[PDB]
Amino acid sequence: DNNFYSVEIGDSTFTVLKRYQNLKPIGSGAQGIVCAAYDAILERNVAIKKLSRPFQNQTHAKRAYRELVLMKCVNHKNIIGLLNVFTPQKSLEEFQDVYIVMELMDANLCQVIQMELDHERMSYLLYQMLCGIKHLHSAGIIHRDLKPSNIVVKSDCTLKILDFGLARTAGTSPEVVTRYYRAPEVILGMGYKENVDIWSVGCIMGEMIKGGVLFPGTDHIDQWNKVIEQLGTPCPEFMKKLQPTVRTYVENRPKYAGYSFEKLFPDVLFPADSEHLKASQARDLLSKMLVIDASKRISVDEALQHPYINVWYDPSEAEAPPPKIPDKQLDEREHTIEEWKELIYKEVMDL
Amino acid sequence: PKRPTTLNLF
Ligand SMILES: O=c1c(O)c(-c2ccc(O)c(O)c2)oc2cc(O)c(O)c(O)c12
Ligand SMILES: [Cl-]
Repeated sequence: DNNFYSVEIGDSTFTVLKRYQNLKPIGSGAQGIVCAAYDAILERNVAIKKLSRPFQNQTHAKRAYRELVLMKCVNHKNIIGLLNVFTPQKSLEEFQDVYIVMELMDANLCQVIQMELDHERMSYLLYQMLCGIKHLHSAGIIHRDLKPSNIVVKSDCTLKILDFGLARTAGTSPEVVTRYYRAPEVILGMGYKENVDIWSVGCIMGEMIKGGVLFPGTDHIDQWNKVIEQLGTPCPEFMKKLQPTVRTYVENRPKYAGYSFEKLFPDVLFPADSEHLKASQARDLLSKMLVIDASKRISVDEALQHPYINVWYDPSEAEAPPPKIPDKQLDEREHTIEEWKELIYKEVMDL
Repeated sequence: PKRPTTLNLF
């Protein structure tokens, strides 16, 4: 009706509340499409994600829900804040797309990696990242797909995590997580606990420092090579934990020595060691995150105590009340295209 | 240490 309008950004069309104008494309990730625009009521910048026919496929709606629900009730400063959800269509009958409005940050990490940062800065950004993640973990939620382009920052040096389309509680035994950031657990057939996110975190930090992608595999298999060439070949106890058929390939892979963290990350790559917050001190944290074996790997809580991160520790920011997930809504129960369409509209319709 | 308040995004 008279409350919306439509703009032609590229091929995609944005049918949105009249409140929102001067829209511009910024990104998408892969889970929606995003424009930055000007809220005119509130006279401030926002980000609008469009979700075209989310119900169309079963996976395509799993993500929209996840997102929608999580966005409603998450409450952390290191997580992008929700501003609004809406739909341009008048009732369930003609219902098509959803739009989510949330804060506009200044840029995503991609252009931070190409920077040189001091320890103060970098370690603190990582400390934030951790809190932000910890918040998801404290509800048993796992982000599952942390990456440069899912992390955003502002010029006051603040950081936030976003896109929960893939977020889930723990899983078992179709690769949907992004190649480079895939945990070994994920690469192989294995199930994941939460420290799967710590692997991502390791990948990201390492990247900032490397000024480039850490494990840059050409294909979903090469990506394992990339890991093992680097950090060495898994010890037999890890090898045992594998599915029998893929257990065979991993054993058959060359038995790389894999470089020490000091060669992985030479000093030429770091700035200079102020009041400790050192090359080593970080390197050690890397050396405790990027661990092939998930059970042998550091958790968030621990990552938060680890000296190099610990100097920003704020329990009001660290041990915040966890978000409240409306009761048993996560329970991935696999519904009909029809049931889906309804579920969502009930989450869009709160007013 | 003071937390940073600053990030050069240009
Ligand atoms: O604010 C966002 C944002 O919400 C998103 C965004 C992107 C995808 C999502 O699923 C989501 O929930 C949010 O993306 C970006 C990307 C940028 O480069 C940027 O400067 C931003 O400020 C933002
Ligand atoms: Cl400075």
